[PDB]
Amino acid sequence: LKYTCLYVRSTIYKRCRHPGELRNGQVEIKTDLSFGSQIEFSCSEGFFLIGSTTSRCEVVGWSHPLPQCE
Amino acid sequence: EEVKKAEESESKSAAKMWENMYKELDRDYSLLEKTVESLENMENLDKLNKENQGKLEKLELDYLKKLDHEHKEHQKEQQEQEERQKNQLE
Amino acid sequence: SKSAAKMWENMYKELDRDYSLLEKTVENMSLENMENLDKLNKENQGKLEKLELDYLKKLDHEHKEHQKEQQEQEER
Ligand SMILES: [Ca+2]
Ligand SMILES: [Ca+2]
Ligand SMILES: [Ca+2]
Ligand SMILES: [Ca+2]
Ligand SMILES: [Ca+2]
Repeated sequence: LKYTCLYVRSTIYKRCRHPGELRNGQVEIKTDLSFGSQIEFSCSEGFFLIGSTTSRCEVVGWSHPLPQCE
Repeated sequence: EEVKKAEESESKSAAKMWENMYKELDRDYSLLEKTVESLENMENLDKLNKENQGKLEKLELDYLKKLDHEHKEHQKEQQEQEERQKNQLE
Repeated sequence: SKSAAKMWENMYKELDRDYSLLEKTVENMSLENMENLDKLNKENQGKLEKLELDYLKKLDHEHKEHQKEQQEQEER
């Protein structure tokens, strides 16, 4: 029986690209940058987060883009 | 006392290091994730099978033409020898 | 910062390990495709020889048939 990857793999988890750097903010990596993992966003003191607070590596790419602080 | 300032300075530069070489390898890893898929090999084996079968078909047809050509000349040579014994006038 | 440096080190070491796994996966796949193409051409060349063998054996059989044909015509 010959199976196929649903994930990426000659007879593992897919990986999302680097999320970038959130200016006047912080990007928290909970686990890794692979498929299924999620990241969290926070802004600095006196900054409002305009956009999503989290983002997941969905089927691969980031579910939500980079938010903004002011 | 001044050691704590050196540990945080070393940890900060190390954090900016392991993150930076990750960014470089993450870009190169994307090129390796794409070259994995597969279709180039399935198309290579399928393309060679077509050219190889075109060789087996062109050669068999050429041999079948020569075999049919030999039989044609034999049937004509025997008919010529028959018309010669009939003329051989006594 | 110490926890940030250990996370990016552990994430690179996994990125480095998975890269070596993908490199060996493509290297073995590329070698197996070359071996499959070699068996395809080797199995092919065996079929060309079978066509030539049958062509020569049939052509040789036709020469012998024409010999027995004339010998049977001379006796009859
Ligand atoms: Ca960062
Ligand atoms: Ca605020
Ligand atoms: Ca390949
Ligand atoms: Ca030949
Ligand atoms: Ca007979």
